Amino acid sequence: RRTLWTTPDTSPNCKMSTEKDSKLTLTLTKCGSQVLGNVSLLAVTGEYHQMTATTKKDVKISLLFDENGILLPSSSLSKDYWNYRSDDSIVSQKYNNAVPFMPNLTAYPKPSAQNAKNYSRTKIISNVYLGALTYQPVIITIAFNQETENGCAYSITFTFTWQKDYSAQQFDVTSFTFSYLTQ
Amino acid sequence: RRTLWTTPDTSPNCKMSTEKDSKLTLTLTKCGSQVLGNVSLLAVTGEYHQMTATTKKDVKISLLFDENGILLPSSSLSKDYWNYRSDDSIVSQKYNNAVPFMPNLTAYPKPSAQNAKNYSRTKIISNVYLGALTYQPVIITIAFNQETENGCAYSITFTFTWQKDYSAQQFDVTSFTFSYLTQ
Amino acid sequence: RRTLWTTPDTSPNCKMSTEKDSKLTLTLTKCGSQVLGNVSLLAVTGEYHQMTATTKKDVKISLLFDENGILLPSSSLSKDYWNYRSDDSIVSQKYNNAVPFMPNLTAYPKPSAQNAKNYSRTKIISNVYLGALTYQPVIITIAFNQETENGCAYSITFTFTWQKDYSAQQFDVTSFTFSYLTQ
Ligand SMILES: N[C@@H](CCC(=O)O)C(=O)O
Ligand SMILES: N[C@@H](CCC(=O)O)C(=O)O
Ligand SMILES: N[C@@H](CCC(=O)O)C(=O)O
Repeated sequence: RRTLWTTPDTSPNCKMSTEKDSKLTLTLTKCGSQVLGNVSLLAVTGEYHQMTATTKKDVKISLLFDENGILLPSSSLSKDYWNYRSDDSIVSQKYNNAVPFMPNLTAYPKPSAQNAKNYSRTKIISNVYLGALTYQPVIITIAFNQETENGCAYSITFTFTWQKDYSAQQFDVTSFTFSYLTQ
Repeated sequence: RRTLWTTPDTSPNCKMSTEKDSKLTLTLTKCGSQVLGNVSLLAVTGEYHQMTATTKKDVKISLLFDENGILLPSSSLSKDYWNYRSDDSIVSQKYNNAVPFMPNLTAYPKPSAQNAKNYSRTKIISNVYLGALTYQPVIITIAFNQETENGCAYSITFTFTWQKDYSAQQFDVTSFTFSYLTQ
Repeated sequence: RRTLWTTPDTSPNCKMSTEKDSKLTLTLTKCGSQVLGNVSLLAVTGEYHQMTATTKKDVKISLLFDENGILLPSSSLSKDYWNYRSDDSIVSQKYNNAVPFMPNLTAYPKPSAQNAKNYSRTKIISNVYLGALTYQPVIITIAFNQETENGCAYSITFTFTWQKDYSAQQFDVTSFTFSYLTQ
């Protein structure tokens, strides 16, 4: 099976501010030596559902994986909601190896004492758009294997950062396509 | 067969202003649960071939599909010009099911009375560049399943929108890569 | 075999200013009628390793290919460092046909006397980010089949161009994903 995903529904699965306040829509499709990824994020409740002038314009969604490529429970994304695809849902077996979906550790090494700043290639940076409004850019930073916490073997994080005042709006962004080299 | 396309030639196939004034180059390659898409647009004749100060800085190219995934004749793209790949041309059979290329209706639901504003994930927004000149951004908005007209089951639309004055120039943009979840 | 790459290590393989001053990380994965590509560039030594106020804010990395799809020795990328994937390295056979990885000559024709300016679809233009810092955009231009020198049959070039003063910094950019139609 060649896709890992959250499912495409809008049932909350993720933490932006508080637990299960948001829907991360994420699909990872294996394409040989790369995964083709597609991501977006919606705030369903809580502060990011109706932002204020003081809301933090920087949200990080962390997916931490063990050595089998299985999501760790300390991730921002709930495990209930994350598995191999089956129709528009997921497979019933909870604990399925997924090393071939993990980001390559040579391309994207964990940070170390060896070399201070890590390679910029460990990140993808671009813009997505809040509310699908062209005048409302939000910077998406995708980082590969740059987390060490909770004993993780691999990581994929999605950070959204912006400068303009989006108060009174619901955080919701356009979809973003990306790829990365696999283990 | 795993690619639907316009063919890569420059024979006009599309309407920007008037019928068959432009070449839409579009390739959809099936990659499991995603299509990998690649698009660009060129004006061959008519107003967008030599824009004026009053030309509309907003062009929408609509591909409408029936429940079989087959292009409807009311689309901006001519059907003559759109089919499964065979060499650098298309297959001879005109009417081939293509549901596995269609955008997923759970990820990208049609608009309804149920929920006012639709999910931003139904769109991709980025920049492409007019004339391949780095100082001439044009915003591309790709939208999935957001059309209802003509009884369509699915839709993919490409809107190009800009602010700067590109008068006297030919509309022609750099290629854009994207993906989406499939039915 | 469905991936051509540089390998994901940081051993210098490329010329920005002087020979083997930099690491081009490039992976081309065949996906039917498209290649899914992923690129980034790091300066390891020389001027781009510690830029000055006079360093040229325009670097072109040229991959030139023969009619078999094999890299020509006059390319910016060293051939030693470029082959079909095998684990995290490359296959031992040096000279492997790769026409199915080459950019389509109908979609991306070489430049000619026939039609002055070439089609903008021959290029992809976007931003990547120096040092993975969101305030440091660098424009990446990918061009397909636009070189004629050294008798090349095909070409893929990566040009990085910028305006801001990045003096004292090491040239290093975030990863960029793209696709193109294949021969
Ligand atoms: N890196 C994979 C093998 C290559 C791949 O599946 O992409 C593994 O370590 O299991
Ligand atoms: N959604 C497809 C099945 C899954 C796929 O082909 O991507 C169908 O409805 O026919
Ligand atoms: N263009 C290929 C055939 C199609 C493909 O492999 O993508 C060739 O000329 O050998």
